[PDB]
Amino acid sequence: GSSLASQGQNLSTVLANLTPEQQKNVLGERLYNHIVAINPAAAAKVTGMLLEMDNGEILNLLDTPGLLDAKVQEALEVLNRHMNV
Repeated sequence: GSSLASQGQNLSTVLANLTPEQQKNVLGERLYNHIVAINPAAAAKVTGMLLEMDNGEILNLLDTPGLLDAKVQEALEVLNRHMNV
């Protein structure tokens, strides 16, 4: 009756469950910066879109060459001329 399970600080272990949520956020912030100074007219696309079909997959390995390469090219190739998905 008045003897339920002994739970401590469940909420504390709830924040630790936000790894892919926070990471995604940081990635973008740190992303736009890599390209902002390099390819300003793409960062917005690279950061927002980032997770694209092709250029996206690679993104999994946020690198200086690949990323900055498949980011600026793809961003400049498609540009804001986006519409569908």
